[PDB]
Amino acid sequence: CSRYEVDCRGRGGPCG
Amino acid sequence: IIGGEFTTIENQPWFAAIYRRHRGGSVTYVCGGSLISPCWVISATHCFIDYPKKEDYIVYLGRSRLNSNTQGEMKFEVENLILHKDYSADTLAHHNDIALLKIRSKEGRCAQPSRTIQTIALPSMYNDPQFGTSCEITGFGKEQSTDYLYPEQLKMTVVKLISHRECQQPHYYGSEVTTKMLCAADPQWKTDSCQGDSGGPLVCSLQGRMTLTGIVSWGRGCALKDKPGVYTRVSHFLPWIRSHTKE
Ligand SMILES: *Cc1cc(C*)cc(C*)c1
Ligand SMILES: [N]
Repeated sequence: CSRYEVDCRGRGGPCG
Repeated sequence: IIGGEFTTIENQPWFAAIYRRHRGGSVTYVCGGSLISPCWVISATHCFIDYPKKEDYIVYLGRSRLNSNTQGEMKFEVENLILHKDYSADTLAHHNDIALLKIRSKEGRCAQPSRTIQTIALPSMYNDPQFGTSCEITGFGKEQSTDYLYPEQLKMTVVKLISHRECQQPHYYGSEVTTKMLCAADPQWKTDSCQGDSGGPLVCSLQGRMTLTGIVSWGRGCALKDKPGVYTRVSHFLPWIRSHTKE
């Protein structure tokens, strides 16, 4: 996880 | 998108590809969106809440590839980035997950319709298709939940709307889904939206018009049994959309 994450709060994301 | 098919922007011409510029000048994908009028793209607030400054973002319309330019694409800056002031999440559920982006090219223009760019109609107030209806979703999201890379070509798939009664069953999501959300999934649980597809459209034919029925919002995993995609229910947000897009 970093500033370049795509859709970091999306489904299955680190903060989804 | 899990499953479904590679497509091209001409098949989903309201699809907006939203990117963010980083200090240094590298640009990475953020989320999908939909063109609902010449100057207006709608997406999901969760996509932006970490970095809510309009100057960071770029919007492409008429683009079919993720990290490559395609003919007929047009590039826009974000003149206004409007996040829903009552956005919240729990562990899983996102509430009020809806965002507006006013677009303007460097030449000061809004979108112009072409073979690769078209607006999508909004539904009438509280007007939705009946459950069972087949709808389409599209995006550059992961093709498997476990992948680390994103597809370079746009994908789309078909999913069916699921009744509130069925979606609010305990083995589904229970009371996590509200009247302000829609559930949609594949009967066989093989195709779904995934990380990267957020903010993109759930498009349905409704009163014989292609309509933006939903916005990709949340869900547990991707393409898991009894775990549908959850979509912001657009027809229940017309006053929010209206009160924020006045000319
Ligand atoms: C690394 C990371 C990135 C975002 C956008 C959100 C979280 C929780 C973690
Ligand atoms: N999450």
